[PDB]
Amino acid sequence: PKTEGILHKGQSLYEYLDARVLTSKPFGAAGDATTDDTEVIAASLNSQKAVTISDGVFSSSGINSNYCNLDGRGSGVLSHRSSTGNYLVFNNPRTGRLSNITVESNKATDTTQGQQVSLAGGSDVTVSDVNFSNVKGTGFSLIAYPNDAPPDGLMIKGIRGSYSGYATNKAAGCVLADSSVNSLIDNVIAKNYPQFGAVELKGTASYNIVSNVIGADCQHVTYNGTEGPIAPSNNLIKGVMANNPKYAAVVAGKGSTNLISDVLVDYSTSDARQAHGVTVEGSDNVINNVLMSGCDGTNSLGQRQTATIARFIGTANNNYASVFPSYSATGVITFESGSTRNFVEVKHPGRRNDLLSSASTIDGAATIDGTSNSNVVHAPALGQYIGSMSGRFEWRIKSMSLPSGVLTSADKYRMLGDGAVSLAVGGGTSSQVRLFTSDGTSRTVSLTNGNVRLSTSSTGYLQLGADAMTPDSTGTYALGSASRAWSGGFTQAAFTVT
Amino acid sequence: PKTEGILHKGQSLYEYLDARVLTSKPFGAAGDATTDDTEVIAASLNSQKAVTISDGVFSSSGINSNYCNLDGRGSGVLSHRSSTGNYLVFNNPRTGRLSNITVESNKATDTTQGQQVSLAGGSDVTVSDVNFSNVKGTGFSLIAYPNDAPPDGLMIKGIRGSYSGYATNKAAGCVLADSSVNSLIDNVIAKNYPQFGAVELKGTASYNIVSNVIGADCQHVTYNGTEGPIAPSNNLIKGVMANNPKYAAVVAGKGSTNLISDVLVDYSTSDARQAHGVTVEGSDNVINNVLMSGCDGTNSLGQRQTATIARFIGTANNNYASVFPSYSATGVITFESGSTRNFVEVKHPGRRNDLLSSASTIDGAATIDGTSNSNVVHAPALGQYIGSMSGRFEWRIKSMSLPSGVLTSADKYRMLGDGAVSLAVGGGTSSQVRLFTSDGTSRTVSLTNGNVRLSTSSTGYLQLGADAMTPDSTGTYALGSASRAWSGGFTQAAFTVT
Amino acid sequence: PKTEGILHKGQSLYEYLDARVLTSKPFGAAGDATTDDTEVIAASLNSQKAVTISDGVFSSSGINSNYCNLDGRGSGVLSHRSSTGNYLVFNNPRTGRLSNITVESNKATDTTQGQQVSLAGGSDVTVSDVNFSNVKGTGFSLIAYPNDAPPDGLMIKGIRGSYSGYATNKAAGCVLADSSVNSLIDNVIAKNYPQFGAVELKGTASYNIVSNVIGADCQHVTYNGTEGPIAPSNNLIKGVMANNPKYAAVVAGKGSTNLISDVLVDYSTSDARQAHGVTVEGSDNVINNVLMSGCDGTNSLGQRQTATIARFIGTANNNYASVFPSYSATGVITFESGSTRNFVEVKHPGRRNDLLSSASTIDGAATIDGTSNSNVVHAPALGQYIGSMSGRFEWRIKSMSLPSGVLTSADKYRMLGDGAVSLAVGGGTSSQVRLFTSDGTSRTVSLTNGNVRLSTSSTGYLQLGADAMTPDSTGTYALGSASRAWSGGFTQAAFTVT
Ligand SMILES: [Br-]
Ligand SMILES: [Br-]
Ligand SMILES: [Br-]
Ligand SMILES: [Br-]
Ligand SMILES: [Br-]
Ligand SMILES: [Br-]
Ligand SMILES: [Br-]
Ligand SMILES: [Br-]
Ligand SMILES: [Br-]
Ligand SMILES: [Br-]
Ligand SMILES: [Br-]
Ligand SMILES: [Br-]
Repeated sequence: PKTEGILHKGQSLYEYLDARVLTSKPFGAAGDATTDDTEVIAASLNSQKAVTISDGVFSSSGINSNYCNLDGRGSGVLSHRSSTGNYLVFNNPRTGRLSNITVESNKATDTTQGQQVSLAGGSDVTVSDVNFSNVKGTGFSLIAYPNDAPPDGLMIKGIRGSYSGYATNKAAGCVLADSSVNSLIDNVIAKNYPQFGAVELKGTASYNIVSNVIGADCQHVTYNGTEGPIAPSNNLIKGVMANNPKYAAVVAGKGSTNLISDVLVDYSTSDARQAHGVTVEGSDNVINNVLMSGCDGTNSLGQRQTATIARFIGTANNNYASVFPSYSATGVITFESGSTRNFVEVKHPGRRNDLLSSASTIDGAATIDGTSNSNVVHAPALGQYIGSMSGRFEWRIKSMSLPSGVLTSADKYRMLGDGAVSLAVGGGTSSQVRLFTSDGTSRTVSLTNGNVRLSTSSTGYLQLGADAMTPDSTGTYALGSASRAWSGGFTQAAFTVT
Repeated sequence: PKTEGILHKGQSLYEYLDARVLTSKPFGAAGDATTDDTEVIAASLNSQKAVTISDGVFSSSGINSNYCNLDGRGSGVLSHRSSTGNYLVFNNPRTGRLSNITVESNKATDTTQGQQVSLAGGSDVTVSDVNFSNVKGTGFSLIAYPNDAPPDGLMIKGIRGSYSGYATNKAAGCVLADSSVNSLIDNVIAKNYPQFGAVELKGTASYNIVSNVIGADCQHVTYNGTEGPIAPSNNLIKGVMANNPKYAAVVAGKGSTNLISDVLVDYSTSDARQAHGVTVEGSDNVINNVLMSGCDGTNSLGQRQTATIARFIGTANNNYASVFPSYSATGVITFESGSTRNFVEVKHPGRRNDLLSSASTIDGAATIDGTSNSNVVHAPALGQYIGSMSGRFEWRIKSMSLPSGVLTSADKYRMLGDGAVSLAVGGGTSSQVRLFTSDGTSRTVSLTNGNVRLSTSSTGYLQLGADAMTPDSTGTYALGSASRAWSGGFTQAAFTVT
Repeated sequence: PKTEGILHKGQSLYEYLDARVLTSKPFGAAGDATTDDTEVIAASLNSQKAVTISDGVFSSSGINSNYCNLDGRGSGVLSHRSSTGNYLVFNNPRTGRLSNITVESNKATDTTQGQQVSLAGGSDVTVSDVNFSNVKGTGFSLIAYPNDAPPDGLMIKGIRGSYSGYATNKAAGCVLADSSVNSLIDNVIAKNYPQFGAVELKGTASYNIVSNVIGADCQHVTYNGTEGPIAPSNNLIKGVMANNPKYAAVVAGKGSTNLISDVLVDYSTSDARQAHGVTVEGSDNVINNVLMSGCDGTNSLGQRQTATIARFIGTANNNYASVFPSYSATGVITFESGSTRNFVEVKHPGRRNDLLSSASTIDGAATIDGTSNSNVVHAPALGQYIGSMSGRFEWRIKSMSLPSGVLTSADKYRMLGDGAVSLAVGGGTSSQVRLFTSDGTSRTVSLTNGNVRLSTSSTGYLQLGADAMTPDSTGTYALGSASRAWSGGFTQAAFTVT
């Protein structure tokens, strides 16, 4: 007997088995890692049904589909049967789901080009809990790009990728969202990827959120790149863990108004020669809470390793960074010569007591020039404020008006209030204001042994005692000169000639 | 032959199939977008088994159940057959799962009332990877509310919503958690929703986390509201992407002790007439890292557009905001007349060089009054500190005690230490302290041409030279007056009469 | 007729059913909560196929497996049949998925030891949407540990746990990652757990991300512990919701360079006697945005309750914390006496106007000593800066050199620039510099009634009028003394002897 000739609940048993019951794999697929399953799999993927490909290793060549709804139940492995070229390509899927499956490459060489999964255009596709294995050569594990509309509303979550054949600057990465909008990329763990790291945003990518990204032994962990006039802008990148990258945790790129937040990077076992926290080339980006450690001046191979927690590249401008250089290597900030209006808050200085004691702590210090183009560095724990983009520091107790034409650009420090305003200095055993100039000349108004003293020279003073004003030494200091004489004066008893 | 008359593994094949085997849709369901599938689907959802509704479009009217365990395998669509009213209503589910499915509405008009999915009470329900389509009128895509115990332990994640028929203030949103506790809302992408935006927390909602929310062209992206005396409090809202909202990225509401963190908002393509970053009406809230851009004084239609990155509404008090007004429009902060004790840190000033040069930068500046009720604004990159809630600025190098009965409210600036304490001013070519008053009177203690000068008038001075104290001009300045004469003095040689 | 004698598409119907057709539970499993299903379930889990255990309660004793691929479809409950010992133990799974299922304990006593689910070694295992029920005694709901290699690449997400039999310090928790690397723990809701709370990282745990954790009525919510010489380090912990813990929201532990961010804690209904925000014992950790409320000096039972938003334990050093003590209890920061170089920014002071008015606000205040080991506390809204690790506060308008051998350690306040540098004080009715010392002696340089006055005693002064310098009173003050006389002087008219 055959199923076509049997009834179940009054209907064809064949049809029930073929169309209604859920199966572990498509009928006719072997899943034995050797039989060519391409045709059966391609047919299933091009249907409008949910496809299950599980409980086996399915050898299959390149496949194009207009539909993406595939689940591996955590046991399906799609193993690329070809040693070159792209594997799975989804063309402009309108909604879709690719989930709970492993995609394995079998590239011929370490320079073989090919993407593992491509969303060639797409809207509202969710790729979730996918493991990319045996990743090699040039290309990406998961890439979304315009075809020709921007990818929109993607959710890429729970992605693992494992790369091999690392080389500096090699053109590969784990996840690439090229020019996507309104998309989420969350919970990614990428190992040993080169130039484009764990997550790359590219081109006109905007209004995406990238979150919870771990990159281990990658060149960069997150990377913002472009081949066009506009770079990734208006993206949120939050929660980046950089386990021993080779160059930087985060490359913020040439774009603008990105918010990057909570970046932890360790270099303790890395072969990096030029270790970076975050770099930025564009404008008006926020880089909040970069915690970097494990840079002691030497890398894992005994080579010199420089440290830079934040680098402002080229004309980078109007950016903000808050940083924690929790390491002993000298380098902390690099302001390239053309960079302007960047503000860095060193929220904890590590073991440093002064960010200016070494000229190498802040490379590019000449760009801190007190003009409207100034870069600025603060280290509040050290009470250290270096530069102001207003050309001054000013405090006021309350909103108030100032008298016209009194304060000038010379008034670089302003302590303002209404009513009585007193600046109190002291609390100890002696208290003073020291006025001084670049030539080393110094003069004080001091409270010394309980009297005011006013400096008359490098060593001399007038002392305002309770009963008399006196010079520091006798018979040497005059009141007036022949060229600058008093009009006169008033004394109850004539001055005593000593 | 029939399956009742065939054996499989020790029982009839009929019973094996009927009792054990999983299917793509319930028996009797058409999934053809036209047949009324309400009866079969209602029966399934009212069972205690895990229900699968996939590979079709299932036309169905309103359904109620006390059980919620439904999976659509990414291919099932529940298509509301009625033109009005609520669709799916789950009454007090004790645990539940709604996953991998699309819920489509089919409302008669753009003002038709109806919720798509209601959790009318519930505990430990997970709603994940659900797409809400053709959303219109008033109501919500997904709403949880007390029935009448608080919803508790919900996990709502991976939600898409697409609204049409936007109108200002229309009473609709994507996800609403009314009075829930201990719940997670994560990874939401909502398009074109009106008043209640992508995620609303409402009423006594507390102890929830809302994370990774993208709202595109919504009126507001996240919204905290209430129809009672108590508003959402003690919630964490983190990672908000506001792609061109029409009024505000985040409405923090009238509640208290919410922590809102990492908010990116762009207005570059918005028709908003009044663009806002975050608004807050309540107390003791924290609003961290609001990055706002795309406001140059006009909207997408060429109409005037105001900007306000943080707005403190009504009696809003004791709030904190850290903000990045990366835009050229003049408005930045609004303190409404009853607002008190709000502290704003402008972490990067955009292109501004002075927060006080435009009277528009801080609207409500009179509320910065230096009292215990003062609002306060700092812009550290500009070295600019506006207001203090203590009525003073005070520094100390270490913990110390001060002598009783010395400092008073006049001492609005205090630079304190033990032992020797010196305030050094200068490092250039001239250095001074300028004392001045509101009437324009200015007097200096300066280091000028290498000597101390003490101002005796607007233009006059005493010069403390190394060998003599001299007046600025000869024969015009006296030592003593008829009514205030010295007691006497001591001079080695009698004064010379010139 | 048996299915072995029937054909479906040219293959045995028996084999097609048994191998390819999915079922709700393993053949032979009762799922009736009473029948011992151990044998059948153990066999299934030890196969290399994806296992489905759903639509029932499956009574089962302890099981060991080398494979982990199990899905409960939201309706399966694994109910531990034994009253002691471990339940499910997965031994070094290489990849794995445990999902959509409930695991229930049935321990004999409130001190019975046992783990619910153990990953005894493991790589690339994902545990998702699991509910742990009836959790009791000592041990954990989900534990991962080395066997013998660190767990690597775990994804633990969407976890609920409910503990019963809470007691202070009892050795139990929800999720424990012991010595894992490169792992993600996201979206956890844990109720009533004791010592180890919702999520513990332990031992050499490094390069993990923990996010979106809700703990209700737990002793601690997140906990970093160790039984060895090295403690959890280089981890990111972000988004912690502490709904009324009994001791602390976050225990940061003895390790280093962890970044903890966005912690919301409420004590309003807690019986805690000692309420804490975050504690830390190690070094170079960052604790960002701790918002704490609900501490008024008493607990929920009316007993005394202390408050500490940040506690620096033992030799804790070089840590940073930004905090919001939004409560009325007096305690805010505790620096234990051996703690050094910790910097706290109180970003909003709540209702406090002065962090020093109560000695209880900063416990351990002697550790703010102005040395290179100093702790430091800032409260910017109050304009209050307490301590500096450099021993000074210094501002400069731009990068510049200083001539050496001019400024010394006494110059504890430095206001620097090039060219003309003026410190302007005033804007009101009178303006002054008050120099003062610890004995209460005070002297001023003031602008008073439009003239400079220089104090000569507690009450006396010299007044620099436009036409004459005069003493405050007549016939009492001398110019010079017998031992300190002028050289001479120059006057156009002889001084008038009155
Ligand atoms: Br680039
Ligand atoms: Br270096
Ligand atoms: Br180091
Ligand atoms: Br140093
Ligand atoms: Br004032
Ligand atoms: Br049989
Ligand atoms: Br409201
Ligand atoms: Br603009
Ligand atoms: Br001192
Ligand atoms: Br000057
Ligand atoms: Br410990
Ligand atoms: Br200058």
